[PDB]
Amino acid sequence: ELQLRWQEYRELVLLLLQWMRHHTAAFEERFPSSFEEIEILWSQFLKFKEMELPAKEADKNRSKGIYQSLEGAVQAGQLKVPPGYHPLDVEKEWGKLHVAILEREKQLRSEFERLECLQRIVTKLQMEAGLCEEQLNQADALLQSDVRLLAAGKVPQRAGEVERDLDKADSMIRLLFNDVQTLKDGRHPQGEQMYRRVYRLHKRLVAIRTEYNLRLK
Repeated sequence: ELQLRWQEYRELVLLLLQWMRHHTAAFEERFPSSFEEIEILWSQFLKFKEMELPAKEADKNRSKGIYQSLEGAVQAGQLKVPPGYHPLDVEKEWGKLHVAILEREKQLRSEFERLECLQRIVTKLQMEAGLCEEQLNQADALLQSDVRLLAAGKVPQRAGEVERDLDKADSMIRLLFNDVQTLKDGRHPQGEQMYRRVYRLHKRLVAIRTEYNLRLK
């Protein structure tokens, strides 16, 4: 009877408190590097929030109801509640879990918009790199027409333009290195890859500038 409600309540509150503690910690811990990852995190999150959380809400409120039946005995002294076993301590710990659910929903959305932001930059960077590469091709080809003029004892006619092209490619390469640092910071998983393709653009630039300095300067 009394001993039975009491056992139901303690059993019920013991597990409840463990499941709350477990899940509040679980959250306090997990940053996706991909959309693939975030999809899984969000699915596990919605599963918990929609499938699991409502069962435990039912258990919580059930335990409350069981407690008011026992309340005559608690106040009378016959039953004593272990610290943190009162409906009011279940509630505190439930409030916390609830806050941790809201934070995590916030973080997941913010991570998703971060990934979307890092992808705009990847497109930008890749777009700018093909342009930069074209700009290197234009400078390198102006150079050879000048170098082939010289081999037939004729003067360079585009020296001013080649120098311009390299100044432009140099500006582009510095934009690219910055895009890369913005990815690195954003913890894009390939920040270091993208750095090397830009680094390769820089070496092309240093090789073409060098040759222009010896040959036309």
